[PDB]
Amino acid sequence: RNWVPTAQLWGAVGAVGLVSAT
Amino acid sequence: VAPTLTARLYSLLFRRTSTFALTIVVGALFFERAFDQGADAIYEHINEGKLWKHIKHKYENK
Amino acid sequence: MTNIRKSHPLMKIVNNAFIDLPAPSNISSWWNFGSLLGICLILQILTGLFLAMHYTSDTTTAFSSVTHICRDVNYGWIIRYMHANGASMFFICLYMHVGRGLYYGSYTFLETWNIGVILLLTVMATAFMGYVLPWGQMSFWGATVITNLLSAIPYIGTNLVEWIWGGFSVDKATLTRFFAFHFILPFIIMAIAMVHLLFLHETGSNNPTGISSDVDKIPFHPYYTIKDILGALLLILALMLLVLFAPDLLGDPDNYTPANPLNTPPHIKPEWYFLFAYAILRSIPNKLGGVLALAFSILILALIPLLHTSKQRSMMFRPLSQCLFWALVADLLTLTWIGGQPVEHPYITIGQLASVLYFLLILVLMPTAGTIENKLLKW
Amino acid sequence: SHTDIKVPDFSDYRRPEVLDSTKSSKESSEARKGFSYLVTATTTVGVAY
Amino acid sequence: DPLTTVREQCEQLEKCVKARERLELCDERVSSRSQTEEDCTEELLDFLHARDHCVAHKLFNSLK
Amino acid sequence: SDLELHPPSYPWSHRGLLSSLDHTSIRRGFQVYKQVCSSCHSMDYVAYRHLVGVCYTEDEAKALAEEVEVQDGPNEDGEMFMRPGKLSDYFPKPYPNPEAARAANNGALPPDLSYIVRARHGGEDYVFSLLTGYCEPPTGVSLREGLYFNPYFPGQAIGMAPPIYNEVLEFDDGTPATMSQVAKDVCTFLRWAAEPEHDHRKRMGLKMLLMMGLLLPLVYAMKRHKWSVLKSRKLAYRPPK
Amino acid sequence: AVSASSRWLEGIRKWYYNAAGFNKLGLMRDDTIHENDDVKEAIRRLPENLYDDRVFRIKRALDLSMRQQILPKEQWTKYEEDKSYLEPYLKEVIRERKEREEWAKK
Amino acid sequence: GRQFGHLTRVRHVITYSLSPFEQRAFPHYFSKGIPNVLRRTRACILRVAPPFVAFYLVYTWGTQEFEKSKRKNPAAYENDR
Ligand code: HEC
Ligand code: HEM
Ligand code: HEM
Repeated sequence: RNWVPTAQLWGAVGAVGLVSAT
Repeated sequence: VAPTLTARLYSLLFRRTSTFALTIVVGALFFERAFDQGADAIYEHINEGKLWKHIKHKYENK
Repeated sequence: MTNIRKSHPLMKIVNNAFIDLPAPSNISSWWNFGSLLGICLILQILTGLFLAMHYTSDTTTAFSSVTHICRDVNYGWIIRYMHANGASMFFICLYMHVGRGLYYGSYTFLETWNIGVILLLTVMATAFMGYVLPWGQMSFWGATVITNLLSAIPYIGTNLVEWIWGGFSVDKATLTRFFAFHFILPFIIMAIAMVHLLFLHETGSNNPTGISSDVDKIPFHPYYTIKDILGALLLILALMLLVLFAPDLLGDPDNYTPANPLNTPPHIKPEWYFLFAYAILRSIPNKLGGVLALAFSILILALIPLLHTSKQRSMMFRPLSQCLFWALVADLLTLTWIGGQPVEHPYITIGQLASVLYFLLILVLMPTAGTIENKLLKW
Repeated sequence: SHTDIKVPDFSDYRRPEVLDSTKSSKESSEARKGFSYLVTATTTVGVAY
Repeated sequence: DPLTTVREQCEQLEKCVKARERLELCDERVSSRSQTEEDCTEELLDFLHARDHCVAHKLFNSLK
Repeated sequence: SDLELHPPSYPWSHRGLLSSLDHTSIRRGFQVYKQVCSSCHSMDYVAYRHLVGVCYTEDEAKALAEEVEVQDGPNEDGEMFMRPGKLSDYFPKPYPNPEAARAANNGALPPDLSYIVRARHGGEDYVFSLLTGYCEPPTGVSLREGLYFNPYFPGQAIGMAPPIYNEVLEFDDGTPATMSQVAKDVCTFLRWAAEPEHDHRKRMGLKMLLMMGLLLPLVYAMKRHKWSVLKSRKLAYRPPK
Repeated sequence: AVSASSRWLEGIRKWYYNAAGFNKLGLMRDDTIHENDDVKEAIRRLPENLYDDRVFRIKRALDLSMRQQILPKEQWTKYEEDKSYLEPYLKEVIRERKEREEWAKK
Repeated sequence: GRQFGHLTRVRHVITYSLSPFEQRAFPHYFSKGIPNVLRRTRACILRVAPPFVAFYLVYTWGTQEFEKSKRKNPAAYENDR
């Protein structure tokens, strides 16, 4: 349900994290 | 009435921890850069002309 | 139970030791040293492995390898300094942990304390070998002087000293051994730390008051995780202040001079953490009497329990105890001062009286003061 | 007997926003969560660096 | 050039003038036997100490 | 058991927590070492890597490096047929090996200057005060010629020729070569050879101080946030009794 | 023959009593002992009032040690009121033990 | 063994507590500490301070002597004679 939205923000976070962090 | 800056910030970004993390990820980025830029500048001001950055002119391209 | 993460995996339940553990409410800030003590040991390890990742354990290279670590390797300079200053912090913390055992009588935890002493002596071995690692003038002569001290033993000593060194001097063999011992020691240490934790988890912490606080317990997670984190911030601040702005300050020894096996350490001495013992040691004329009383300085700790005389395991309500407790701390300070002192009259006569004071305070003064206070209270 | 009970005066410990004996706190506290979580947010972000 | 002037100034202050008297004596108040243990160092060091403390602060504003 | 007048606390340009090295001084002081010192004392950990640490270009120091390999070259290292060019080569050893060294200086062994400031007790204050410190033997004293008398040597003697005298060398720019002016530049180049990381380090200290001035106060807050529950708490005891 | 000397210990005693700060914390001597095996049993023999009361006072005092605040001057234990209420209980406990030890010689 | 419900027995004790969010972390930042910091330091000072004071005298004297006896290279026995 709310998982897509939440999985979408969780996917965002990992992305920007790598990108920046790395 | 309007929400205090905090309350605005709150309901836009912190209610959902997913948004809360995101925020933190992006602020960790933006903040690094200003901190360094500011902090570096500060430092380099205290030792004007003491550091190569200031002194490369003498023997550079004639 | 279903889907209670913590109890589900059995392994994960074992970690609730840091969350759902009953933790005394009242609780000085001298209780963070335990947790700091353990960050220290992880910090060293980390850092260490990294140093070990570019260090060579030979007479020819060792100094060079160190020197290479802090010049051509990227960030190899902080890591090393961070490592060196780390070990000052680990000892600084160490003595705070014990001061508290002494003072609030945490050592009532017979079994937990014992392992504490074991721990304390085990870090001392490690700090004594690693210093040798770089192979600097100071390290080379202190390793000789201290291990030869051991040759005071009458029948064996001599043979012994030679087996330890792996030769008749401290050449390669010796150096290579310290590296390996330095390496594995801390891993052995971590098991102990954890057994230490294990025994304490059966009785809980003591407190300023010195009274049971089961009537007053508090979940570790909510509170104490924040406290620990903050203490770590303060801990890291002291380590970096010292690393970044006062690199060798604390590292008394300036000797960045490769060790020439025939030279003069004007005033050779262990680093700060070992000066007490050193002082203690010089005060005796005879060299065997010095070693035994070097050993006893440190081992005395295993008898504290059996010297406790009062009915209040908490010095907090006992003023004469407090006064001598502090004295011995300042005596202890005084003893560290002697450590960097030339061998001479003034320092000898002072150090002599300070050694006596030090065993008096632990052996005879305090215990009497215990009874006196108990009689005063009509106990 | 259990009715002679009274919750202590908390005025000293509480704050501005929620100190009004007679008014809503629901339209007060919204922010009061945000300030406290703001400190967290920062803390985390700085520590990240 | 620099160093050499500042030094003198330093020894021109009332506490330099005052403790130079212990140098002045010793430098000539040694007897006939010349008791080698009579080495005038002690007294010299004192002077030098005070000279230099001064030197350092002033000498520094003079260099490049 | 002779007093040592080691006390020096030399004024400096990098005495302060935020204070950094002055490379012009570094630059100057390098030449000092190279002309005045290179002769008897080595600097083994010192590569020709001044470029950015000394404001010498890569082309600058390459060329500075090259001549040092042409005249003292790898022929004293064991590269039979080596000449100009290389940059990984370390500062040329005044003599083939220590033992020699002591012969050229008659039993004394000229200390590698690499770490001098960090090694001996007292840092660049003592080094400055040694070089700049040379005074008249004390009434009643005797001295073997090599045993020049120096006011700051432990044993109150040193085997040190005129370390540095006025107009010993000349700098590019024109910096007044005063015994002391030269020493101030020599020490500095020494400080840096002992601790290359001196400038990074202090910049880092700046960023670690600011950061920590934001995290200590934040995290204390966090700590009162939670604890507040307990510290604000009030008790009440109501026996049936 | 103690008339002067043992009528003056009460003065050091009194001085000592308030010197040890438990005084200030709302606590009483009995409530400060070291909780060991004999003391435990003793505590386990306390009547409900007596015993609930120690629990409240340590609950009050540890509360205070957590907050580093001393109780009001008005509300502090006064030496003249030395309820040695544990002493009675504690003694026997010990008394019973010693006997049990003694009976175990031969 | 469970730690939380088996620690002890308590009867008749009511406790009242508030939430973090309704409260302030730092009530009288300085007006409480000052007098609390003052009040406990003044009860510490006497117990604590002394032995450190004494160490300082011993330090001071102790180093004096040293520098004398050694610096006073003539101390032990005079020159003239
Ligand atoms: C050859 C001549 C030189 C030159 C050009 C320099 N030094 Fe110096 N030096 C030399 C010798 C033979 C000795 C040994 C002294 C002894 O054992 O008595 C020294 C000693 C020093 C010291 C003393 C430190 C100590 O041993 O306590 C220092 C600090 C030192 N040398 C530094 C130094 C610097 C900075 C120089 C260039 C400006 C320099 N020396 C030149 C021989 C020689
Ligand atoms: C855990 C307890 C430890 C203590 C008290 C400790 C302490 C020290 C000290 C005091 C030094 C001397 C460095 C100097 O002053 O130059 C040192 C060096 C060294 N340590 Fe550790 N250390 C510890 C753990 C470790 C571990 C776990 C490792 C690796 C697994 C390690 C690897 C090294 C190495 C390779 C050196 C040599 C290079 C150097 O001098 O930095 N140490 N250690
Ligand atoms: C590697 C070294 C050590 C580590 C990692 C370590 C770790 C800890 C930790 C995490 C705690 C719990 C928090 C605290 O009580 O502060 C603790 C408590 C304790 N430690 Fe250690 N410690 C070490 C050394 C010592 C030493 C040297 C001693 C005594 C010689 C000691 C004796 C104690 C005692 C008595 C307690 C419990 C006191 C109480 O809380 O009532 N520890 N230790």
